[PDB]
Parts: sequence; C-alpha cells; structure tokens
Amino acid sequence: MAGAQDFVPHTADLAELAAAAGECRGCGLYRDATQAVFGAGGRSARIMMIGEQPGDKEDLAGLPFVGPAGRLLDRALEAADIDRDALYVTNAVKHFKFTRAAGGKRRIKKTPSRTEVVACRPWLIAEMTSVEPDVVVLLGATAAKALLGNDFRVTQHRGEVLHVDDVPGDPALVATVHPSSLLRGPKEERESAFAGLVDDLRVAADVR
Ligand code: SF4
Repeated sequence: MAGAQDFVPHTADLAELAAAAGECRGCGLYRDATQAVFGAGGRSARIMMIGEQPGDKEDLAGLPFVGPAGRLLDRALEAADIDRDALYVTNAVKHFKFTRAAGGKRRIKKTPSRTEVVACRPWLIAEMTSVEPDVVVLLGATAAKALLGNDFRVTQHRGEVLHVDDVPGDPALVATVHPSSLLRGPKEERESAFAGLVDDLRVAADVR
C-alpha cells in the first residue's frame, strides 16, 4: 500500500477515523509529534476548512486551530457571519512537523513535503467522504495544492469558486491565505489581508 491508505479504516465515523489516525505511520511525521490531530466538527457540516498541519499549540491541545492563527481565523469567521461550531476543520497533514531554535519561545513549524502531503491525503479523502461538504476552504499553499495540484498558486485565484474532477463529491473549492500569514506585517497590509480573508469565507458560505 502507499502512504496512510492501509491505516484508514472502512468507515465514515469521524470518531473511529480519528482513533485510527492515532495509530498512523503513513509517513515519518508521527515519530516526533505528540499525537495525531484529526479534524474537529460534525458530519452535517456544510463547510469544510483545511489548513496545512497542526502547529505547536494544536499538537498539544489535540485540536485544530487553537493558537494565534486560530484566534485570527475565529475573528474572520465571526466577521463573515459563519458559526465555527457548524464547520468541519482539519489540516492537510495530521502530525506537526517542527524544529526548535535555541532561545525560541515555541516549536517552529517546518513545511510538509509534497511526499508527506500525498501520504496523508487518504485521511483527507476519508474526511471529505464522511462529511460531504458543499464547499471546501483551502487555507494556504499546502492545503490548496493538496486538492488543486502541486503547481497551484493561491495568490492567483483569490475570490474564485473552483471545481476539480478528482475531488470526491465535487464540492466547490475556495483557496485563500492561511490565517498565520495575517499575524505579522505593516498594519495597513494586515487590515487589507484580513478583509480579503473575510471576503473569501463569504464566497464559500454563499455556495448553494
Ligand atoms: S502526517 Fe498523516 S500520513 Fe504522516 S504519519 Fe501522520 S497521520 Fe500518518
């Protein structure tokens, strides 16, 4: 078998899937991470949101989007009039890939290789088959490329509703900036970028 496929059980039950992901060895990232971080939410969710990976806070909370980027995402969701409890939120890879620097105040995320993304993608497929979302919001380059192709450029398709043929259930896809990118930079640029994230979330939420 390839990647995580043999570790994925034949079930759409999210609790069963999350327990199975705790035992995944589909790539190397399970070794140094604290635990797998599966998606959070229920199968009635109409909107699925996919980030890159659990970060330092998520790796220990056991839940996605709990750190500063998650708090910015909550502020954007509220501004977009979307209830976070109604979404299903997850990440392209389920184990935190990291390093430390001497004197650092946190573990530093490292970018998943395309190999790791493809290895973990069976979990993402299981999640999408389980949830059957009407729309998938892809937060950042890694997540967007996971579904849209390794050459895809988030920066070139902002605001656009995409549909690709190899995605199960043919949901609408909206690729946007990852909330972590909005945490730093000059104020005017951060404020414009925040408005653009709210716009993209509203596009996704307006999908019938
Ligand atoms: S990152 Fe994904 S494929 Fe790799 S070990 Fe973790 S759950 Fe399995």
